[PDB]
Amino acid sequence: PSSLIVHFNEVIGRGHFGCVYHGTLLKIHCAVKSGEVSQFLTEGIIMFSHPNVLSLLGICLPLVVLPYMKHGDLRNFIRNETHNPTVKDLIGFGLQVAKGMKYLASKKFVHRDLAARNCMLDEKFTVKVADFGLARDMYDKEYYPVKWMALESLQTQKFTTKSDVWSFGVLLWELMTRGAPPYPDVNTFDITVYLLQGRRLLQPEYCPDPLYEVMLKCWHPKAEMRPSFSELVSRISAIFSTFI
Ligand SMILES: Cc1ccc(-c2ccc3c(C)n[nH]c3c2)c2c1[C@H](N(C)C(=O)c1ncccc1C(F)F)CCC2
Repeated sequence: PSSLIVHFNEVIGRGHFGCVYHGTLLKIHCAVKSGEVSQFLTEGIIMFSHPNVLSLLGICLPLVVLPYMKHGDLRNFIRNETHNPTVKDLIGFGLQVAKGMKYLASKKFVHRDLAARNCMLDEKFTVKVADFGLARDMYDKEYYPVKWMALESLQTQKFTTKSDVWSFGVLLWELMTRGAPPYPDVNTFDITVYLLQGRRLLQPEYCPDPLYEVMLKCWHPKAEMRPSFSELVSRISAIFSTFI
C-alpha cells in the first residue's frame, strides 16, 4: 500500500519488455508492471520460488512487482566486449540454469523457449530463468525459435521436459561461444532436413571435451534417453569443480 515507490516516467530496458517501470520496494530496487500474464507469476500467487528462477516479489493494490536484474539478457552480457567472463564463470552460468530448470521440471512445468536471451543476470552475478508467456504447467500429463527446438517438437508440435533438455544443450553452446548464433548458414525452414542429415552443432574453441559430450547427450535422437536436469546438475558440478 505505502511500501511501493513507482517511477512511471522511467521504464526498464528501453521498452524491450513493454511498459515495465523502475520501482523501490520497502530499499529494494525492483521492476513494476500494471490473466494473459506469465504462468510462473500466477503460480507464485496461488501456489513456487527458486534462486535461479525469475519470480514474483509481490502484488500491490494492480501492480505486479518482480526483482530488478542489472543485466536483462544473458546473451547480451556474454556478447558485450567490456565483460570478460572466464570458462569457469560461463560453465557456472549454465549450472545455475540447470538448477532453475531442475526445480521447474519438479513442478511439472515446460519452458518451451529456453535460450540465453531469456535468462537474466543481477549485480551479484546470479542467473535467473525468465518466462515471457510460453511456459506451461503440464499438471498430471507428461507433455504439453526453431534452432533451439528438439527434433521431435519440430515434427509434432509437442513439448516435454526432454525437449527443454535439448534446448539446454544449445544454451550451453551459446555460453561456450559467448553469444554466437547457432547454425549461422542454415535457414529456419530446412532445420529438420539439416538435422536428419546426421548433424549437430560443432564443438566450440574453449568448450572442454567433457562439456561437449554433455551437449551431445542433450541432443540424443531419443528423448527418453536424454539426461534429466538432476543428472545435468550432477555432471556439470563435477566439470566446474575441475577449474580453479
Ligand atoms: C509482469 C512482468 C513484470 C516485470 C518483468 C521484468 C522485466 C524485465 C526485468 C529486468 C531487466 N529486471 N527485472 C525485470 C522484470 C516481466 C514481467 C513479464 N510479463 C510481461 C508478464 O508476465 C506478462 N504480463 C502481462 C501480459 C503478458 C505477460 C507475459 F506473459 F507475456 C514476465 C517477465 C518480464
